[PDB]
Amino acid sequence: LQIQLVQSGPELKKPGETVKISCKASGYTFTDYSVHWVKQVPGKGLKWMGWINTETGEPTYADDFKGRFAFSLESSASTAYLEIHNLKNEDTATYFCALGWLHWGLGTTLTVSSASTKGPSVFPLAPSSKSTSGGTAALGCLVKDYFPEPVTVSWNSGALTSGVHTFPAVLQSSGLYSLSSVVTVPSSSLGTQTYICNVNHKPSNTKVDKRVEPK
Amino acid sequence: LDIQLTQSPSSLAMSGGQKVTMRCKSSQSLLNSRNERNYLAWYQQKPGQSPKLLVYFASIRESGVPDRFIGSGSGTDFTLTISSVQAEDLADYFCLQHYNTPWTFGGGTKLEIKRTVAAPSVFIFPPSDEQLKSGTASVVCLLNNFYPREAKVQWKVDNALQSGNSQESVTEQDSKDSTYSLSSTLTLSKADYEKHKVYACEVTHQGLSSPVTKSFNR
Repeated sequence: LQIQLVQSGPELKKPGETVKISCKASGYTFTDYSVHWVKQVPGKGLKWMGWINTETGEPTYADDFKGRFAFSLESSASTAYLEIHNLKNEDTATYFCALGWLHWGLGTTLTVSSASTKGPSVFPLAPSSKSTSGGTAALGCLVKDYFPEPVTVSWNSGALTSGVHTFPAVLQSSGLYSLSSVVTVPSSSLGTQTYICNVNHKPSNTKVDKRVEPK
Repeated sequence: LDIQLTQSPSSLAMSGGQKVTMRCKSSQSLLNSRNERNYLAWYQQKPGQSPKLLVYFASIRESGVPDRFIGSGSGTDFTLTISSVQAEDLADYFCLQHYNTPWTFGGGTKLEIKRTVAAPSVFIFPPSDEQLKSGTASVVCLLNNFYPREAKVQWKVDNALQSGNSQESVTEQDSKDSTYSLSSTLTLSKADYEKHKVYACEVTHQGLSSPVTKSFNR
């Protein structure tokens, strides 16, 4: 069996609010391993927050996390929870549940900000005689004016991955983010192949599919 | 006080096939006299992923981990070696002590891959009709699959060098060919965009014999 720790999705919260993040365990005996929580700040530094005993439900907190943090579990659902109350700017981070040192979950990205959520506008980057290098053409999608991070982009529902480049977002003076995703393909094939970018911004339930074709 | 883990070096650039040595020094001994085990683990965190266990109890390689990864050391001084580094080994590496609570982590070592010069392919993209309707024009210039990262991108509009209206973004290194890609985006109001005809990005890079310009006409 493959150990799986599925965590809840990216969230944006305002200062002072409460958030509850889940870690659902499958592929192993839940009561066999304690569940630890680790905070990774955007800078990538890691901080161990404490752990919860899955047999008894008893949590233990690291000193820095005694106050606004609560670990709990739901036995019947093999699920561990991290609840943070009175959220502060410094709580912005990715939070991992982990089976001690053995296995990390995929993490939950939390942003704490007074700014409103904003879904992206998605525009085609259309191939042409000037996005043509040798017999290679480039095309893509511009994903503009969203908040907060992150946003996911795929091509042809995951079927197109070769040569795909999805750029780190830039911060605009407006406080909104923007990025592009591009791909290179044969220029000879632009009339017969179909290229769709799939953009998902979970913090705003925005999903868009944009077909990209020569202008 | 808490056990402190010092990782060195904090960044390493190595070419494929070189031996990589990363160090983790603990303020306090991680050797459990009760177990003769060293309570240190090494992780690899590749771009955009969660940490993966490479080595546990200092020297025991995790199942599935390539044998080029070797953990060693004891007490206060530990080492993770990659006998022959591969392109896909591009990652942040960090150590974890779980000898005593609170568990603590090293600061990490970022492993970057050195490779031969690779020239960028350059492409330019006009703004879409949909966006212009909206009141803005984003013009994107793409530099694809190049090395090293050092590159100069200049925007010229009707032959006039632009300043102050563009932003660049560079990708993480590619895990297969160790190259970078870069985007430069020029953003104008629709009004300003329609004031000019020729939009060009000029790219300077050591893989190019001289600067390459890509352009279109509005």
